[PDB]
Amino acid sequence: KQVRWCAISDLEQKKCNDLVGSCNVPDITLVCVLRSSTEDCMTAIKDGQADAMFLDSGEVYEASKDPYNLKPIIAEPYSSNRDLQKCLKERQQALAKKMIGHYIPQCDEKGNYQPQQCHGSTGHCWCVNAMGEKISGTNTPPGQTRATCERHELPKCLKERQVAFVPQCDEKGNYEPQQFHGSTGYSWCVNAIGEEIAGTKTPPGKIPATCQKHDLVTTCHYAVAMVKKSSAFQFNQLKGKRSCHSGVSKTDGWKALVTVLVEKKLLSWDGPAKESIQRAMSKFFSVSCIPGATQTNLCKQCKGEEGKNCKNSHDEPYYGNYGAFRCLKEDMGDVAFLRSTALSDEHSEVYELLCPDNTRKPLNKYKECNLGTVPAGTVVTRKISDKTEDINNFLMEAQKRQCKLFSSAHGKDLMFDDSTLQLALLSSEVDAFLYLGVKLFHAMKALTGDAHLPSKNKVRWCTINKLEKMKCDDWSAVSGGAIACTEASCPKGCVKQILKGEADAVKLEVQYMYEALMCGLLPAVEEYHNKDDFGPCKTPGSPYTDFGTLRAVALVKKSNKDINWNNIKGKKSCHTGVGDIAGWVIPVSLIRRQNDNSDIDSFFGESCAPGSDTKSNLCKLCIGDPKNSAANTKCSLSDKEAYYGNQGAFRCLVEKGDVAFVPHTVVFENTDGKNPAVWAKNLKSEDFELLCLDGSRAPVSNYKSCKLSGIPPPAIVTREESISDVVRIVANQQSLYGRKGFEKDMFQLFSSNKGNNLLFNDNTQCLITFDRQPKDIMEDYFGKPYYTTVYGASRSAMSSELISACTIKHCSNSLEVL
Ligand SMILES: NC1=N[C@@]23[C@@H](N1)[C@H](COC(=O)NCCCCCCNC(=O)c1ccc(C(=O)O)c(-c4c5ccc(=O)cc-5oc5cc(O)ccc45)c1)N=C(N)N2CCC3(O)O
Repeated sequence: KQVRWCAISDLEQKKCNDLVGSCNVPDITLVCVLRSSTEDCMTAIKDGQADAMFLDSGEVYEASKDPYNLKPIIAEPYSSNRDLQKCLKERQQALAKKMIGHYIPQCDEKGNYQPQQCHGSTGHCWCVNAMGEKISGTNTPPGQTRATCERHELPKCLKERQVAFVPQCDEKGNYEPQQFHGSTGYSWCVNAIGEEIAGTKTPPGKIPATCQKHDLVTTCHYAVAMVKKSSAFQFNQLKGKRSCHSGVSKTDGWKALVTVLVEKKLLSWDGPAKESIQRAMSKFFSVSCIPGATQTNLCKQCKGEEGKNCKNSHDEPYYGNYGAFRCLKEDMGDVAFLRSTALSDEHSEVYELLCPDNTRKPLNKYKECNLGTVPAGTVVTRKISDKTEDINNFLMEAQKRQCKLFSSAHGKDLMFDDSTLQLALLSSEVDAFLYLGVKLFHAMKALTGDAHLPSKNKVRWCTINKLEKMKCDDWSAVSGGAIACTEASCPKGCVKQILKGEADAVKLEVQYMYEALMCGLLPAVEEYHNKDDFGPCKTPGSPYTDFGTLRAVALVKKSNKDINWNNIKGKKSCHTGVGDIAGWVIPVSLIRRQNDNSDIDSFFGESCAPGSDTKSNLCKLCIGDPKNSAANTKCSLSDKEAYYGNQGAFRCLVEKGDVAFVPHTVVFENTDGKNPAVWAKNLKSEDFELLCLDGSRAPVSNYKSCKLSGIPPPAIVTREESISDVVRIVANQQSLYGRKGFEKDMFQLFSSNKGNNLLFNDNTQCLITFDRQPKDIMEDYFGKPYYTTVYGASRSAMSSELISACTIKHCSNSLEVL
């Protein structure tokens, strides 16, 4: 009902009051809370005095910690080579605007961009590629011969696959990060456009380099140092010069400059714990104006009146990018540190750029003459996110109603960056770490002084609940300084903690490994489940035969001799539940491979898969809880469904089903003599068979050959630099706390009075070290069957916020490179 925006200056207050007066959003009233600086506004948000503000990207990290605890919620989206169905989305966005006579993009029936795009209000037309980028020069006004538009959509990867080393592309035609040459055994990493990254080519038999994912994005901004052409100094002569800065906490005014200076060995500085950055900067420059600074000389060149001087606020006339430009223009500094948004061609006669290679270049060369790329600022609120919905609704309705959000007659860059075109809602999972990305988050953490000093003799294990926390505390009290404990809420949280340097290693099931392998984490050890061969556990190096890995199989009855793999369409099937690997991952992936229609909702007849749509075919004949008529527990992803789990799917097969997609074990767990006493009392394993991929049948004991696929073992993973430091300690803690260890009467690693299946699965025999083979990490872990079946041997099969945070953003002037 109400949204309070915090303004840091008088001009922002005027713009916010103008928006309150002019922008009319139904059921939401805007309120303008005035503060004197950016930090005061962050504090007012922390105290519940305000609701949301806009922060520079560099200010995000310090915003996620005491005494602020804020999180980014609303950010400007960028265009990339990963945007699928961009035309339909942009047309829907344009049609949602309460305005007449604007450009609504035109798509075809399939949903792609029509090669010719016209602006109906003006009559102008132009040509456009697959991503909607205007072909240069094709803009024609009405009454003039139109430019004939061609069809430019064939990506570079598929075009290089033709006329042919054969590159590997994904399902969308993008370059896979890892390229493997078939003629000569070589592996390397490539750019988002296919350019080979240096230092990644590896001969055969050698472990390939881990390739990182790349996304090609456009409309990037940079941190630049502007100077006047009348001056003559270069970059390595900034010592003792007068400097103008946009702000002490902004990337384009401080952080990028600090990074470049410390890498070029120009700034005499010890460390964040030994000396503050501001002291080294005060000793570096002579007199400067750096808004928000705490050293007097770094505030001498500012023009703010008494009580307004050197504040992170437009009350200081030298604050911001345009403030730093005015600082340079009025001859109070020799170099301004700002963002490429403040550049213009009207300044290309008096001003130029100061590049870190000790040369000067004109402004238009800012892509080759900068201090680094600057990510877009974001609208942040309290981490508890008690107002995110109202703020989002207000901003979205203000954008749809064409309110003056990103411009003002009172000034520039007020409330938001003027360069902003559109604000979108971020996923609730996005914190400062997910917003900045792994590398940039670690850079901010090291710059602020929170960089963890790694210890090569202590492993920080990450837990997912209080029971695992208790077991880990036992292990830490009994380990003698070798094991410490961190707490998280889920395995993905532990992966995030490891990527942030807050933890060291954690155990993950297979369904969590993909993202973990996408972010550069390597499997340190793996659980061994062979309960009949202790050989590999008693002495390392013993060649293991079976790792105890489960094998997904399609179990049928000997009675029905008409169910083969090539006629499972329309048959009644049973699943353990939506999400399970052997129950609803291997079979659905296989079916989606062979049947190009790709519709499991209509593939089977009346299948029973707990967790699907209660009205769909995947939820029929599921008897949910026999003696509970006061509730409707059909298709429940819990034990309230009698056909849930391995035993539940086996009962579904026994009672009403034809085939069950289950691990190979349940057949022996509910037949023979080892069986329950309800529906499997006189059942035998010799009355069932397994369906093989070639369309034949096999006995149940033939699961090592007649199987759908194999499941990789749960992997205990860590970072690369910690690999050699983890495994050792594991061994050191296994021979003491394993199943046949020296101190197994003090703590058993694979059992606990605190709970079942804590830290590791309680049926684990031991932890075998990962033998790194010279092939792809994804392949080496999953197995080429599993890889090619589930993820199609592609790094683009899944997309999440964590994967985006582990992706390099390759800037480019356009996506026209195809
Ligand atoms: N670094 C590393 N990696 C392994 C390994 N150590 C351990 C697991 O080792 C064990 O536990 N012992 C069992 C194997 C010991 C060797 C016995 C001879 N077997 C193979 O050499 C073999 C290995 C992997 C695969 C695979 O599936 O890719 C296949 C295999 C095929 C290869 C090409 C092809 O067209 C078809 C294939 O078809 C299959 C069909 C099947 O039906 C069943 C298996 C295959 C064959 N843990 C991991 N997480 N790893 C990750 C990947 C990995 O497996 O290499």
